[PDB]
Amino acid sequence: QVQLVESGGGVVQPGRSLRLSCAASGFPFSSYGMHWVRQAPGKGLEWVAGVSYDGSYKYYADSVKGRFTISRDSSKSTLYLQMNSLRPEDTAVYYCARPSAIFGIYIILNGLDVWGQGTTVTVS
Amino acid sequence: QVQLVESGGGVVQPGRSLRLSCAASGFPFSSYGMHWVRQAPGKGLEWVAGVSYDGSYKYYADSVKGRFTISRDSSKSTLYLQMNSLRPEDTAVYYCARPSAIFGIYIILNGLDVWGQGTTVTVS
Amino acid sequence: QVQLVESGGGVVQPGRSLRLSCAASGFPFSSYGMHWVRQAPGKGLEWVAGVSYDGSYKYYADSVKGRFTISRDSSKSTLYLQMNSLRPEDTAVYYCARPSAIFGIYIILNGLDVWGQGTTVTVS
Amino acid sequence: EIVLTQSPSSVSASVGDRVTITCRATQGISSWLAWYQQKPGKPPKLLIFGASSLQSGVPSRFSGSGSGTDFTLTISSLQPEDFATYFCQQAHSFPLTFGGGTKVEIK
Amino acid sequence: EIVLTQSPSSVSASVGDRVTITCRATQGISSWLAWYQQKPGKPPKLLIFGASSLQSGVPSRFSGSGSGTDFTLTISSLQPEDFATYFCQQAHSFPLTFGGGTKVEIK
Amino acid sequence: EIVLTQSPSSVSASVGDRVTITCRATQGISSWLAWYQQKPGKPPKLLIFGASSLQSGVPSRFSGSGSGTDFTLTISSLQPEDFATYFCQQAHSFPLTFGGGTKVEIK
Amino acid sequence: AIAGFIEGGWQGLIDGWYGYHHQNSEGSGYAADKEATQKAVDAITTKVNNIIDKMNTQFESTAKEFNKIEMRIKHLSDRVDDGFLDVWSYNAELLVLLENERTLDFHDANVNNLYQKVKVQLKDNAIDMGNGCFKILHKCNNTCMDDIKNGTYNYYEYRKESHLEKQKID
Amino acid sequence: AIAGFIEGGWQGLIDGWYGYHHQNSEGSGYAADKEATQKAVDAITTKVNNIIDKMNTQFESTAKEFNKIEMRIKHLSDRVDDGFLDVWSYNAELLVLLENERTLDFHDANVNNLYQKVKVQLKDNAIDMGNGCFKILHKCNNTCMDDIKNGTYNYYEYRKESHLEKQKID
Amino acid sequence: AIAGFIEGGWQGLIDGWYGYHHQNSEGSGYAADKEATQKAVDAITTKVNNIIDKMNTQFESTAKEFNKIEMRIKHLSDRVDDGFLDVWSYNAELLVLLENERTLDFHDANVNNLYQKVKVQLKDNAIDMGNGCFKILHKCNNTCMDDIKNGTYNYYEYRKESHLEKQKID
Amino acid sequence: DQICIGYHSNNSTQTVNTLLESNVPVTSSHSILEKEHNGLLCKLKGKAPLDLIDCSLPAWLMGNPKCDELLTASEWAYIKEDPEPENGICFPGDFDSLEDLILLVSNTD
Amino acid sequence: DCDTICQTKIGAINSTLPFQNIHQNAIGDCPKYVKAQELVLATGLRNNPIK
Ligand SMILES: *[C@@H]1O[C@H](CO)[C@@H](O[C@@H]2O[C@H](CO)[C@@H](O[C@@H]3O[C@H](CO[C@H]4O[C@H](CO)[C@@H](O)[C@H](O)[C@@H]4O)[C@@H](O)[C@H](O[C@H]4O[C@H](CO)[C@@H](O)[C@H](O)[C@@H]4O)[C@@H]3O)[C@H](O)[C@H]2NC(C)=O)[C@H](O)[C@H]1NC(C)=O
Ligand SMILES: *[C@@H]1O[C@H](CO)[C@@H](O[C@@H]2O[C@H](CO)[C@@H](O[C@@H]3O[C@H](CO[C@H]4O[C@H](CO)[C@@H](O)[C@H](O)[C@@H]4O)[C@@H](O)[C@H](O[C@H]4O[C@H](CO)[C@@H](O)[C@H](O)[C@@H]4O)[C@@H]3O)[C@H](O)[C@H]2NC(C)=O)[C@H](O)[C@H]1NC(C)=O
Ligand SMILES: *[C@@H]1O[C@H](CO)[C@@H](O[C@@H]2O[C@H](CO)[C@@H](O[C@@H]3O[C@H](CO[C@H]4O[C@H](CO)[C@@H](O)[C@H](O)[C@@H]4O)[C@@H](O)[C@H](O[C@H]4O[C@H](CO)[C@@H](O)[C@H](O)[C@@H]4O)[C@@H]3O)[C@H](O)[C@H]2NC(C)=O)[C@H](O)[C@H]1NC(C)=O
Ligand SMILES: *[C@@H]1O[C@H](CO[C@@H]2O[C@@H](C)[C@@H](O)[C@@H](O)[C@@H]2O)[C@@H](O)[C@H](O)[C@H]1NC(C)=O
Ligand SMILES: *[C@@H]1O[C@H](CO[C@@H]2O[C@@H](C)[C@@H](O)[C@@H](O)[C@@H]2O)[C@@H](O)[C@H](O)[C@H]1NC(C)=O
Ligand SMILES: *[C@@H]1O[C@H](CO[C@@H]2O[C@@H](C)[C@@H](O)[C@@H](O)[C@@H]2O)[C@@H](O)[C@H](O)[C@H]1NC(C)=O
Ligand SMILES: *[C@@H]1O[C@H](CO)[C@@H](O)[C@H](O)[C@H]1NC(C)=O
Ligand SMILES: *[C@@H]1O[C@H](CO)[C@@H](O)[C@H](O)[C@H]1NC(C)=O
Ligand SMILES: *[C@@H]1O[C@H](CO)[C@@H](O)[C@H](O)[C@H]1NC(C)=O
Ligand SMILES: *[C@@H]1O[C@H](CO)[C@@H](O)[C@H](O)[C@H]1NC(C)=O
Ligand SMILES: *[C@@H]1O[C@H](CO)[C@@H](O)[C@H](O)[C@H]1NC(C)=O
Ligand SMILES: *[C@@H]1O[C@H](CO)[C@@H](O)[C@H](O)[C@H]1NC(C)=O
Repeated sequence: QVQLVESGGGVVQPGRSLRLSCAASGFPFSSYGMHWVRQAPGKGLEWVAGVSYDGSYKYYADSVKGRFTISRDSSKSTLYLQMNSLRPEDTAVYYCARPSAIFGIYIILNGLDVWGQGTTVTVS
Repeated sequence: QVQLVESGGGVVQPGRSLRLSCAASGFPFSSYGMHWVRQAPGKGLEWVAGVSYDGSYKYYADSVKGRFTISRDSSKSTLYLQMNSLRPEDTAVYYCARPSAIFGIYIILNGLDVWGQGTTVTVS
Repeated sequence: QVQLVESGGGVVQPGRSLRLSCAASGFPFSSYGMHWVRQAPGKGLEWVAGVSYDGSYKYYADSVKGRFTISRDSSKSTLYLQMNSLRPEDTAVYYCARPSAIFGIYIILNGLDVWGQGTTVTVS
Repeated sequence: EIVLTQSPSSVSASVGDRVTITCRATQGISSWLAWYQQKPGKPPKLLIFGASSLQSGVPSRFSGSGSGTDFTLTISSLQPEDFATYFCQQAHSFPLTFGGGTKVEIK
Repeated sequence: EIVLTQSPSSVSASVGDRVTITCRATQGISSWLAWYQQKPGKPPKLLIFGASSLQSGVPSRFSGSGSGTDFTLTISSLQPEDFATYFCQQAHSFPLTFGGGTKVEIK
Repeated sequence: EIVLTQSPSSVSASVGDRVTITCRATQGISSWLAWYQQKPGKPPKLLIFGASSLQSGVPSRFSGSGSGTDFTLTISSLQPEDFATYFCQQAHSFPLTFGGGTKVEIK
Repeated sequence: AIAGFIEGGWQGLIDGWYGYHHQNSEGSGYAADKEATQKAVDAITTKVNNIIDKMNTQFESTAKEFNKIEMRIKHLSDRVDDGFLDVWSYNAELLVLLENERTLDFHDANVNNLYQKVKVQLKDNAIDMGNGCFKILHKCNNTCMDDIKNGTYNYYEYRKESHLEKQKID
Repeated sequence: AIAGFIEGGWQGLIDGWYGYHHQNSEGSGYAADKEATQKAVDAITTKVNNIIDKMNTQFESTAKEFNKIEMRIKHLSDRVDDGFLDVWSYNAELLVLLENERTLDFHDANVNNLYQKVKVQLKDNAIDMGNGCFKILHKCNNTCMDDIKNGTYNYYEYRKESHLEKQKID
Repeated sequence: AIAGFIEGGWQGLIDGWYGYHHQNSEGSGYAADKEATQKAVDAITTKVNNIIDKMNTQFESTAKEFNKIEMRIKHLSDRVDDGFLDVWSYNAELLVLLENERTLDFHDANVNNLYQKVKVQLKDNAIDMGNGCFKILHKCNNTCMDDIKNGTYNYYEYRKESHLEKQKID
Repeated sequence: DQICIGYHSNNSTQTVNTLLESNVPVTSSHSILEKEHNGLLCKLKGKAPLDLIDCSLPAWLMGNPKCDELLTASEWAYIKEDPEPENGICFPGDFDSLEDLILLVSNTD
Repeated sequence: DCDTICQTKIGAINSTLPFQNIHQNAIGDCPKYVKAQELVLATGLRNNPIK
């Protein structure tokens, strides 16, 4: 019942823009912070961005700073990642991950208990 | 050996004044706060006034505010209740009660361990 | 291996000056405070002066105030007591004593664990 | 003002019965409750202070319990000299207030 | 940035073996470490959080230990379904960082 | 100035005796008392610090007790080498002060 | 004259555990913080009762006799009671030692908590003397003193008067 | 509107145990002190685990049967288990009672420690309202609020602006 | 350069547990609060001795042998010692864990208590830097530094000089 | 002009475990658990034990000829016996109530 | 030729520390037997020196 669904990935030329969507259901989406984690083909996991539950605070990895913008829609229970000035090194499978809560508080810095199947972004 | 003695009650016309006296003996009267508690015939107990050990602080029920004045005499070990503008609803048996001490401190807010026989005030 | 050595005592006329030396070895002399303790012939022990490890703080008994000056040399691991305006009542055997450390901190106010053989000052 | 609601207003029982009287407060008074026994024509007598502590010279068949809002006075085995009216009094803050009262009477 | 160094980069073992994977951090991350299991084509699965706590629905043969800088993930008795790639993730501070990864493969 | 009053000024005893020496302070010095043993012509030797702690290399027949104002040094079973003068020293505050002294001598 | 909690307790504070002393034009006197005394009295009473009432024990028996040729079983019974004697004695000693130190710290925290509440009310309308007392930089009549003890003192009401008194000190 | 820790907790603080609430021109909101929450979560988790994991026990046995003419030995076994039942029950009760009181004090100290850090940063560029909130004597934009929560607020940067706002209050 | 207790301890403080560091025209150096070190050393020594000396035990025996046909009695003796082993081990572990946490808190309170005493002496003749250090708003010569460490610093003596230095900062 | 409040630090590598934290470095510590024994059999409060050489307790008490005779009045704080004594009950037969007898004779004045 | 207040069959425990993990059985004035590997009380401060 609790699972995320990514969408919006595809083949894109260098320098263009994409917006990813992460549709959440089964849990109080507006209580959790959210993260985007990408994985290049054959490589490891890289965290790119994160946003607080109310969207007031946003954190970005240096590799996507100034080009990626995270955001969320409370009424649609959806998380977004706007990706600008795309580069071939941005090519990866992009996951939206939910940080685990503990002691009943939704801490954004924790392990990631829920992931979606991921969406593929190919820049070439 | 430890007991109080009320006096000064009697039949009084409406609007007149009375002063009650509570003679204490057997205990350090000047260390305790003191209270006056009245009981209308056939009714329950009503607290009317209280005074700290040194007389610096005084507390009154709303029903007697501005008309009753509590006071004490350290040298005579006597507690007083000056009753002005007496009304038929002031008719009651008036007791002076000693709050219980605990842990060696004479707290004014506690149960009442010592009572006198009471004095009767009839307003009609 | 750990022991002090006093020197500089001798026969001296009233009003003259002497400087005592306490050569320390076997221990980190610059971590301890130091004290001078004198004993008149046939009498008890009297503390006269003390100095902190870095020499910044100095303590004197009233009997030698303004006439005695304590001091130390870090490079020579030596403690000094400059004695001015000597009086017959200053005649005593003079010891330099090390305060004991405890819990790993070199507290100057403690018992004295190390003493030298002492040096004799005779004022007459 | 903290109001104390005493239940029942009265009860009838015989000697050796177990009698329960409750006192309900509008707000938390922690442990500052007192229980009094009053025979007609006589001043009240302090039985329980601290909502459970037995006053010196009071038989052990009188017991009190409770904390915060609900309090109970229990007479385990009634005696002839226990037929009287009982009041609960709060000592949390001024004004001092009493319960409506409970008369224990023979059947 | 806190960097997590995972050892070994890969290891080969058979079913029933005991497998040890270590994760080393440049600075103290207390207990904020996570372990993930990832089969090809599938998202990572949370196995261990708090560097030792077992995630609900994960067999008890997976265990984690460590605090501060050095952490260890142990599979006591390997199973056929345990052949995958394993990642350690820190949760001490932003940016979130992962280890290089460890593939457990058949010999 | 804190003054230490030592009692007795002297005492005579034989080998194997139990010897008690007391040290009285004008004000609370907590535990900062020391006991010293001094043979003629020699510097004092530290026996007890902290008013009870035995100094390393000192036989267990020497013991000290006390706190605040009254302190006691006890030699359970005297030995030939224990005949000397004993001093109590406070370490609470400057100026450091000593007791009058106690000579233990043969009868 | 008259200092605060830094230099010790008050023999004049008799109607409570914690309180205040004041001096202004209209007089002086002691007054207990009744509510703080109430809250601490409940805590201390609960702690003592918990240490006492939690001792819920099984029925104690004195049947510890074995026959003449079973002295080894009697010794086992003897050392069983010795073991529990050592366990209860050691735990009871350190329980009292630990709780007594914490109880004294509990009173210190309560006293300090009254001192902080008054300090944050007066702000810079008063000067902290460092002995547990405050030097009010304005006239504080008996109503003003009661407002401080009730937590209803107004900073901005006496602010201008205090400011002029402060610049005189400067 | 909106008060601090003196008057109770916040239902709006959901992403941490301890945090802050702000209001300026650009808006308002809650924000948890993530690091302080991290440090306290480790402490509480360690305390519970220590109380649980330290119970390293010998192998428990149910062989407590003696023959028909050895009822006294059976009674000795019965009272041995009664003794350990009393020991463990009493120690377990007071362990939970003591630790629970200390755990609540632990949270209070952590909350007070955040309050002191903000107080010493703002110094007199703000007025302590006494309810756990501070009345900034200058405009504090969203960057300024983040600097306070990160411990990088500069006293001398807003010092002149705060001084003029203070003398108006005087 | 040179910060206070907020950022950690001092390797240069060797003559005491708690102390001060100063800097003025005449130089700099470390100095231990000897009296505070004295009071804490007594407390720690008493705590260790109480944990050690309170272990007043009955005479320990090794006579735990029963005959060949009394193996059940031997098992009862075996599990009796197992029970006490579990009781003492668990209590000893949590005793050390609890006391160690309290001992570290004890040192923190002592350090904070020195920081509060200096803070209330300097009042607003100094600026709290937030790192355990104070920025004296006036010249504080070596006599002045000793007065602060002895608790005899006078607020009104340097008050005018500090006020002029403060308005420059504003 | 500055004054700071600080505390003591050193190079001690000692760590202690608290109820909230593990392996906390401390400037000094004190162990309350004795982990060492001298590996010797000693007197107990200055009272010597009884050494059975190579004889069991029943053999020594009954006077096995290969066992040392008690020639003089003696005392002992405890009885030391070899794990597998060379000289025991030389003439086959059960020694009754040995465990009870041990309680009587292990510590004598 | 030694004297102890506590004796075990593998060696003497001449100690006044309240606990010991040496041997389950002993004689005399002895510490309580525990299975703890270490019981270390903190006496000093947190050793976290400034860099
Ligand atoms: C053989 O020996 C054993 C041990 O001594 C006896 O067992 C004890 O029996 C007494 C009485 O039967 C028990 O005490 C009772 O416990 C009840 C449960 O208490 C728990 O729950 C309540 C809430 O319901 C809590 O308040 C309490 O703290 C406990 O957590 C109570 O409900 C009983 O209350 C009675 O007393 C109060 C006044 O004290 C009255 O107000 C009540 O109305 C009620 O009358 C009571 O406290 C005790 O727990 C038993 N202990 C054990 C170890 O078994 C046997 O009775 C004895 N056999 C014989 C024949 O004497
Ligand atoms: C008869 O009954 C007894 C009592 O139940 C059993 O004895 C227990 O046996 C278990 C397992 O053999 C013991 O547990 C082990 O303890 C080892 C030592 O632990 C200490 O040291 C480590 C650091 O090295 C500390 O972390 C720890 O807290 C202790 O301070 C551990 O090294 C073992 O670790 C094992 O488990 C972990 C996961 O839990 C793995 O990661 C490890 O790799 C390793 O596999 C383990 O914890 C226990 O201590 C014994 N207790 C007693 C009282 O003896 C007997 O086994 C039993 N007999 C039979 C035949 O069943
Ligand atoms: C069989 O086994 C038992 C247990 O081991 C032995 O009993 C112990 O005997 C010793 C010595 O007889 C006891 O120790 C003594 O306790 C006395 C009372 O102590 C309490 O009161 C004092 C204040 O008066 C407190 O300071 C103390 O903390 C206690 O609260 C002390 O007065 C004794 O002091 C002696 O020693 C000190 C130095 O340590 C000297 O300065 C004194 O002058 C004095 O000589 C002493 O401490 C112990 O308490 C007993 N324990 C038990 C459980 O009984 C038996 O002795 C033993 N039988 C044989 C034959 O050996
Ligand atoms: C109670 O509140 C729930 C949300 O709060 C969350 O869950 C609790 C258990 C804690 O973990 C808290 O820290 C979390 O923020 C709701 O899901 C639930 O419906 C509410 N229940 C009621 C009856 O209103
Ligand atoms: C001691 O003081 C008594 C009055 O103090 C009261 O009693 C003590 C026990 C505590 O409860 C304290 O809080 C109370 O205020 C006098 O009655 C008594 O005479 C005095 N004794 C002497 C010897 O002076
Ligand atoms: C470590 O430091 C030592 C000096 O420090 C002193 O000793 C320690 C044990 C504590 O008591 C501390 O308070 C003292 O100030 C040196 O003697 C030693 O050589 C140093 N060791 C190393 C390896 O550098
Ligand atoms: C105390 O001050 C207030 C403030 O103006 C005033 O209203 C009140 O009358 C004063 N009371 C007395 C007794 O002067
Ligand atoms: C005292 O404070 C209470 C709130 O706790 C308030 O209702 C009351 O009016 C105040 N009274 C005075 C005289 O300050
Ligand atoms: C906040 O204030 C700083 C200080 O001048 C300024 O640099 C920054 O632009 C301001 N931000 C906004 C959003 O006004
Ligand atoms: C927050 O504080 C850290 C130091 O802990 C510092 O490195 C960082 O630059 C600060 N960032 C902001 C936005 O204040
Ligand atoms: C320090 O200042 C005081 C205050 O005037 C002065 O009396 C003293 O001489 C000064 N000391 C030095 C060394 O300047
Ligand atoms: C230090 O303080 C003491 C009081 O504790 C006082 O008697 C002494 O004169 C002071 N000395 C200095 C130099 O401040």
